[PDB]
Parts: sequence; C-alpha cells; structure tokens
Amino acid sequence: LHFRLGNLGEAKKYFLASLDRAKAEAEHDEHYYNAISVTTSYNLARLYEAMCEFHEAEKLYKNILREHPNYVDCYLRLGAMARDKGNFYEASDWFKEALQINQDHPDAWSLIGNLHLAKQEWGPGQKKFERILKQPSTQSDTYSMLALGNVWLQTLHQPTRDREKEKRHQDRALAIYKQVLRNDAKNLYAANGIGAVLAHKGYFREARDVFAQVREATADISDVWLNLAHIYVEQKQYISAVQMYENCLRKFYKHQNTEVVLYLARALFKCGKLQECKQTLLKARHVAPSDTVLMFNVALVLQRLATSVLKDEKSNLKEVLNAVKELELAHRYFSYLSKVGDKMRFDLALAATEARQCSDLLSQAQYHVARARKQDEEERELRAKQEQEKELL
Amino acid sequence: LPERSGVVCRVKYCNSLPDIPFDPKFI
Amino acid sequence: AGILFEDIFDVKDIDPEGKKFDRVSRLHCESESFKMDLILDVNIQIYPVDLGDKFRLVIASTLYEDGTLDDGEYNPTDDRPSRADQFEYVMYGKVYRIEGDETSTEAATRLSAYVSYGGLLMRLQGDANNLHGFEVDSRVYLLMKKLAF
Amino acid sequence: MTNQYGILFKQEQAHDDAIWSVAWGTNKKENSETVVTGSLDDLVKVWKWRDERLDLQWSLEGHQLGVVSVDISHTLPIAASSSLDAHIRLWDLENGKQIKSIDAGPVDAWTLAFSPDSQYLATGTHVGKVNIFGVESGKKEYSLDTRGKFILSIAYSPDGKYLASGAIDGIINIFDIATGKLLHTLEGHAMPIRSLTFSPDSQLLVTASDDGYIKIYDVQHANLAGTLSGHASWVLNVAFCPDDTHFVSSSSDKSVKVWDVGTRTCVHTFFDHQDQVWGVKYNGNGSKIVSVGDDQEIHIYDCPI
Amino acid sequence: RSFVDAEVDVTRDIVSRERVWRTRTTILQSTGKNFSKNIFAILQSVKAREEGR
Repeated sequence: LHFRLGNLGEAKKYFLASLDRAKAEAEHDEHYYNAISVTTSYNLARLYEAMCEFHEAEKLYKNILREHPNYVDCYLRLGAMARDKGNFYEASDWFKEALQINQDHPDAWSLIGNLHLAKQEWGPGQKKFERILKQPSTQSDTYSMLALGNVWLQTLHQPTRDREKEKRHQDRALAIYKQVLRNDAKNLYAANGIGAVLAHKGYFREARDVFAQVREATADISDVWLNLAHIYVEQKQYISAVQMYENCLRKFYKHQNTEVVLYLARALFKCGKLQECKQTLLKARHVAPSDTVLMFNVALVLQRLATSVLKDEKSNLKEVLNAVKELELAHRYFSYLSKVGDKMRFDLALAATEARQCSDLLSQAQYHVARARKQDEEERELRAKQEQEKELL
Repeated sequence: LPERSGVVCRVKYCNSLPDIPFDPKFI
Repeated sequence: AGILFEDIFDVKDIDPEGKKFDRVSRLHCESESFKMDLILDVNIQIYPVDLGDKFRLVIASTLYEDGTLDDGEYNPTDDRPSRADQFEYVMYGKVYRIEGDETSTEAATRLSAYVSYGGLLMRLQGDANNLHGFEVDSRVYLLMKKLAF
Repeated sequence: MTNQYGILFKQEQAHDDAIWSVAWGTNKKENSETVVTGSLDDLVKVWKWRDERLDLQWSLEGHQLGVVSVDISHTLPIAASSSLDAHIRLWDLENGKQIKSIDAGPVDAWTLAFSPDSQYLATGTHVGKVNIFGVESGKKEYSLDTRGKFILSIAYSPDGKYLASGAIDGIINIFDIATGKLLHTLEGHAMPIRSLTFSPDSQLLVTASDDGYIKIYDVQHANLAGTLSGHASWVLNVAFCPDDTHFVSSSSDKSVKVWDVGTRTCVHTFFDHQDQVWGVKYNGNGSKIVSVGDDQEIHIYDCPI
Repeated sequence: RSFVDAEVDVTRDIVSRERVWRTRTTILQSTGKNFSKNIFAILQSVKAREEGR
C-alpha cells in the first residue's frame, strides 16, 4: 500500500520486516509463509526496480524462481528490466519464456508486441494482439482490441502516398474504438482512439472536444495533453500549447523527451519565443545529435533568427556577427546533412531547399558587418554635446 | 510560391497502451 | 471566445486563518497545468466544498457561448445559450487590482488579478502570459465546476 | 573537511540558461586551485577555489552556440572549452583573456577533456572520431576513429596512457593515446553512453548511459569488472576520485551519486541541484566535487577522506 | 519440466492469496467518469458526416 502511495522507504521497511518476521511465522505453516514470502519478495523486487536497486530486484526475482519457478511475473519483470536497459533482445527473451510457460498469457504477448511496435513491425506486432482475442480466457480483452486499433493508428502515422491504405486502416481502427467504447463506458483509450481517428480524418474540432472530455477524468495520459497541445498549435493558440509542453516535460519526463521537446520547439517557433526555440533545439541537439531531423530544426531556427536580424539595419554588430556565423553554421549543417543526413527520417528535398536560402542570406549578411560599426559611433556625438552643455551649467 | 516550411516534426495522434500494471500484490 | 483564462484547480486550504463568516470561506487553490495560484472566497452554504476538492476554473468575460460580451445587468429573462448551463458554480465581478513583479527597470513576469465578486474576493495569481484577457476594472465570470472524478 | 557528504559552496543564478559543464584544475605555478564553467549562454566563467570557497574572477565571452564542455589544465594556467558549433576556445586563467579559437568544423568538437599532463585536449565528434588538439598549437593534430556512431563522451586516464570514448550506439572505445590505436571496443550499454571516467590507478573504467545503469570495465583486460544500479534517469556525467576509492555520477534525475568502488554501493546522493546535473568533477586530491546543471547554478560538495 | 510443473499449484496458491486491482483491462478504465453518453452524442454528429448526409 505504501508502494501504491509512492512511500518507497516505508514499503522497503515493511517488506523487509515482513520477510524477517515471516521466518518466525513460517514455523506454523512453512508452505503458507513461503507463499507469503514470495508475495513479499515480489513486492520488494518491484519496489527495488522502482528504487533502482536492480541487483536486489534481480536477486529477489531469481529467488522467487529458485523457490517458485512457475511465477510468470518474475520472467516478465526480468524482461521489463531488460526493456528498461533498452535491450529488446533480452526483453524478448524473458517474455518469450513467459509465453513458453503460459502461451495464453496476454502480457507476455503484449510485451513482445511493445517490442515489435517500437521497432515498426506492425505485422508481427499485430500477431501478438490477434492471438489473444480468439482464446476464451482472454476473448474479452479490451487491451488487445485497442491494441489492434493502435496498430492501425500507428500505421496511420507513416506516410503512404495512396490515402486509401491509410483510410482502410482508419476504418479498421475506428470500428474497434467505437465498439470498445460501447461495451465499456469508462474506456479511456477507446474514446481517445475515436478522437485520434477523427484527428487523422481532419476533424480536429470534435477531436479537441473529445480529448478535453477524456482529460477531465485523468491528468496522467500524456497523449491527451499532446493531442490537445497539437490542436492548440493547429488552432494557433501557441501560448497554451507551449505551457502544456513545458509542464508535460517537467511532470512526465525525468529527462528531456526529444518528442515533447520537438513539439515544444514547433510551438515556440510560432509562439515568438525564438530565443527559447533556439535554446530548446540546441538542448535537443545536445541530447540527440545523431537524429538528423532535430539537427535540421536547429539549422532552421538559426536561419529564422538571422532572417530577422538581417532584415532590419537597426540590428547591431554582435547580432550581425552572430547571425553570420550562426547562418554559416546552419548552411554548413544543411550541407553536412546533405552528406551525413539520415535519409529515412526526413524528405531529402527539404535540406537542399533550406541550404539555398541560408547561402543567399549569408551573401547579404557580409554588408551588415560594415554597416553596424557606424551606428555605434552615432550616439557619441550627442554624448559629447551633453558634456560641453554640462560644463556650460 | 513554396508553401511555408514548418518545424520538421512527424505528426502523431497517439493512443499509447499504458504500461502493464504489475503493482505490488496484497495478501 | 471570451475565455480569459482556464485551468484545473484543487482546494488546498479552507480559511486556514479561521472562519470569519458563516456562509462564506476562503479557498487557497492551485492549478495543475499552468501552475496558477488562486485565493477564492465562496458561499460555502449554498455550494459547500471540502479540502482537496478538484474544480475546473474558466475565467471568462461572458456567459454567452458566442462570447458576445454581455452588459453586466441581471436579467431573469435570458433566452440565449449560456455556459453556466453546463457549469456548476459561477461568480461575477470586477477586477479591482492587477499586480506583478514590475520594476522601474523592467516589466513583470507574473500577473496577479484581483477580482471582487460583489464583495466576495478572489486573487488569481499567475504569469504575464495567461492573464492576457485580463484588464483591470472589467466584468468577468468565474465559470467553475468541481470534477466529479 | 566534513566527515559526511554535504554542500560546501553554492553560486546561484550563475548563467542565463543551463550550465552544461564544470571542471576543477590545479595550477602548479601558484599551487592554487581553479574552477571553470561552460553554459548555453556562450559564457565561460572562471571561479578560483580559495579557502574552501569560489571567487568569480573572469567571465570569458566568445562562443556562439553554447559551451558544451570545459576542462582545466593540471600543469598550465589554461582552461579549455567546446561549443555546439564544434569550435574549441582556450582561456587565460591569469588574465581572464581568450587565448585561441579553433574552427574544427560543424561536428569535430563535443565533450572536452585535458590529458593528465594537460599538454593535449581531446574532444568527441559526430563522425565517431576523437580529435586531440594541442593547447599550444591550436590545431587538430591527430584523430582517433571508433568507426561507430557519435562519440558523446571521452575521458583521459590519470596515468595518461588511455583515452576512453563512449558512443551513442552504446559502444565503448579505449584508445592508446601515444599511438592513437584503438585498444578495446566494449559492448558497453545498449543505450547511448553519455559519460565515462577512468580510475586514478587507471585499472577501472566507469561508463554512464541513458539506461540509468553504471558499468565498470577493467582498462587493461577489457573484462566486465562490475555493474552498478541506482539512477532514476539518464546518467549525464561521471568522474573518478583521485583517492582511488570513490567516483561520482550525475543524472537528468537532478541527482548526483557518489559510489564506493570496493563495496560498489552509493554512499550518498545529492539533491542540492534543482534540475539536471550535466557535469560533475572531483578536485585534484579527491576531497571535493564540483557540480553544474540546468538550474543555472554551480555547486561544490565536500567529501569524507 | 516434471519437477517444476508440480508447483504450478503452489504458484496458483500464491496467486490465490495475492490480489491486484489494476490489470490490463482495468488500467484502461476511468476513475469515475463515463464517456459513452458524450462521445456517442459526438458520434451522432460524426456518423452523419461518415455517411455523407
């Protein structure tokens, strides 16, 4: 219960005290207190996972498997820890053993499914969810129905130039979300799924209202915040979107999530926070420099800031010198991306198109270095006049 | 005229599955 | 529109300094997304609320869904669709003070909008970006609803 | 000297934005200790460590896309800095003046580290190479190629024989500095390796990754020495203590963790920082740790001997 | 495994005493709000558009 309350210290103390006392009470019914010790060991292992004492988490799961090896939850947590290590291979190895122990276990299929979905293996991922609904023990699993809906929706995020493939998937996803919401009126994901397909269908007006109505029940679904923030960007209420992305980053991510940071950068660009847009993308490049889409966005912000500095002759020398080198760096980055860019993440014509605009503005930028020097001298005359006039008094 | 270039971000309307609830077990 | 502000707030304290009035009590509330601070005095007799209560607060300039900017008169005869119809509690009043961290050297980062609901005080203390629809000495509606969870 | 871990010095609002790196060096000419900091606001600030406190002496302007990493020479009165523009700038600690600016290219400067003799300056690159720049020469003298992905982290062994680099593909590379040959390529982490540090005795290599796990590898035999667990987020920086028994780690979770090498357990975790701690470094004798983060503040912790 | 399979009943014993309220089905359910009536009212509008009415 303390774990459920987030009282990791108390949970640790109480589970440890429970195990130490359990050795004393096991004297009455060793089998029963051994079962209790399994529950206490699992609860403590799950806490150590949350507390990052992974050697003790690993050892406790292994202890349960040493004493009670059919406890599927140990295999799944060992795999989930591998997933947290980012080791989809090791994670799948542990989840596969869980399926080899109980082929109809829905979380084992789902965990491997998460590995397939993260890897864009929509077909193989789909296999995991389809296998669950046909079995009587899981024939009513809304999670799997919604998972098929999510598979179709995830395919909707990838660009197929023939809209019918996407639209065929749209109707597949929507039929699932419509029925699931009919069967379970508290279903958060069916409602959001309807909103998601309406949004893909372009019905942002209703989709926003739906995402808002889903948000009224819970503050812990980031996608609802993200969908609302995206529509706020599309509806040009950029301040609200920026505020959602900033607080979303502070609440849900223990690190700067580049997806949210990019959504924030897109809003900040339009929000006029060009300084923060620049800083946010520089932070993003500092976090994921091999991601060429973020690198492009950095070059784009440098280009857009320089465009403003270069248009108005009131801009000073430090601003112009920064704009020249920053714009040279941006052109250099687009030129670099044209040679080292990751072709699978962005449209190749985009980098070549922006590179030209940067080179053009850099050519015009050299004049401003000479222009800026006079503006500094212009005030000195008034100051000299002020000095002699002060001597007059 | 080339349609105005926005920040490069692939639009995703998501419905992400929640983490599987392996909460500590009551006795 | 006419929605000058909107966020979800939760009651963190009832008249901590003690109850001076019987049908009214202080609410020291805070928001979830924009991290807004709010002091609001409510008629606790007609609309009793308890500590830790969550409510959706939407400071709007008007009660009409079209945002057509009403005139501040009470009229029991009103045929127009109104936001209050789908809202639980609504107060109305003038802004009597706005306060931020302004200095002789630079403008404020934060804005504090003081509003008097015909005697019932409120203070929505926030940032200089959300309190944009806000203008001192202007009619506004609170349009709030407790979240039934 | 405190017999327990605690904050010893605190500089609030040091930069206009996140401070990405901090370094502690000992100036052998004066036998005086110096702390240098780099931030996204393009400024390199020099703080001098005196009577267990930092005096702000110099604010060094010159960068244009934020300062990614800074280090201080243990032999010369010179501090070094790198920026996202991949340019390296060298700074005069005696006068507070810029010594040199090196235009390496859009991707030839990232994390920065001085050699133990501090005559050379190593930096990571996007093309999977580690460039070594001469402090006096100011030119790219030689380049070490891991042939992997982006090198996010680099660190010199205090014995000056090995230079370690951690790449975004999780592979750890160990190079022979004198020959520039790749000595060891380790599986490292399954996630990007944002930081690594060698032990003063140069027998162990510490690596930090987004997985929140810290790994220990033997520098001579490249065998897995141990696994450490405890950070709740990405481990942003790691530095070994000159007393050979402890090392420090920093993370995006806003905490800094100090580890005992023998028991392989964390002795203390610091929460004085309000945001991500991008950098942590020990002083020249290991009795103190300096830390900087997204909160724009520079902190120094005292450590038990 | 002949020696391990004999304890599946023991694991069932543990699981029979163990209780968790948040599952893959209940994790998808709201704390108290029912969405059907509003979203079906929205679908009343959307269904007409999908049928081209």
